[PDB]
Amino acid sequence: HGYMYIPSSRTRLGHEAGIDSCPECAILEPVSSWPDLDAAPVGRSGPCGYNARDSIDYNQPTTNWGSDAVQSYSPGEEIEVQWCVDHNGDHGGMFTYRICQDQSIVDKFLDPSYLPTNDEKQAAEDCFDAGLLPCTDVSGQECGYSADCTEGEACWRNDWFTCNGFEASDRPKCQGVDNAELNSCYTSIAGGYTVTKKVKLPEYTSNHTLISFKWNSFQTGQIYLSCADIAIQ
Ligand SMILES: *[C@@H]1O[C@H](CO)[C@@H](O)[C@H](O)[C@H]1NC(C)=O
Ligand SMILES: [Cl-]
Ligand SMILES: [Zn+2]
Ligand SMILES: [Zn+2]
Ligand SMILES: [Zn+2]
Ligand SMILES: [Zn+2]
Ligand SMILES: [Zn+2]
Ligand SMILES: [Zn+2]
Ligand SMILES: [Zn+2]
Ligand SMILES: [Zn+2]
Ligand SMILES: [Zn+2]
Ligand SMILES: [Zn+2]
Ligand SMILES: [Zn+2]
Ligand SMILES: [Zn+2]
Repeated sequence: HGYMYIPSSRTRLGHEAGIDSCPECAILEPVSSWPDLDAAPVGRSGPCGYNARDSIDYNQPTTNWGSDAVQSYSPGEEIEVQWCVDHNGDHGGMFTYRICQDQSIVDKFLDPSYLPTNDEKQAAEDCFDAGLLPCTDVSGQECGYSADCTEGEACWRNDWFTCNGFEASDRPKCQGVDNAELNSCYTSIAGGYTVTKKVKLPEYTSNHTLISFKWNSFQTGQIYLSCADIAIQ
């Protein structure tokens, strides 16, 4: 149970605008989330997520999200990205942020009068996967491997970020990465914990594009997707 928090995702704005009772509830399931991180089709969730609870498709803008960039950054700029995991839904696993560098695909997700098809959502996923923002692109950022994976397996990569293991120190799972206080960010079910990293933005410019957050659960056959509207100029 989780969603992207910084920069403010469509999921965050959705909650803050009164529309989304459970921002953390945008789940893709059932899927094989593990150990092949990119195998599972995104179906209806797409790169921005679909919230079954409130029946919100975030892949399309409304009056409350997706109208314009929430934040503007510079090409190649190193930025803070944060997601929020629920106290009762810390599934461990691995997460990544991506930018699709094909504007004609992303445009289909910036029009309030158009809902992208399942075909377009998958095309975008594929584009986003080409535009993954590796942990290791930020100099000085320590990029560990998953305690729930072994060398050679499809999950054994450190372009993606990893949560801590379950049986780990006294900093387990995704909460353990920041080891922040409860309610360091908002979730509706049991209160939230921040999970904070850095990414380096591409030398790719847009007045309006997306960062798509993807969390592949270890504990569960579930994926969590959010997107944030940004500019790189
Ligand atoms: C954004 O839009 C304005 C007006 O068209 C333009 O001057 C600016 O240079 C654009 N930057 C982009 C597309 O990155
Ligand atoms: Cl993926
Ligand atoms: Zn969950
Ligand atoms: Zn609130
Ligand atoms: Zn993918
Ligand atoms: Zn794969
Ligand atoms: Zn726009
Ligand atoms: Zn800046
Ligand atoms: Zn600039
Ligand atoms: Zn365009
Ligand atoms: Zn088609
Ligand atoms: Zn494909
Ligand atoms: Zn190191
Ligand atoms: Zn395994």
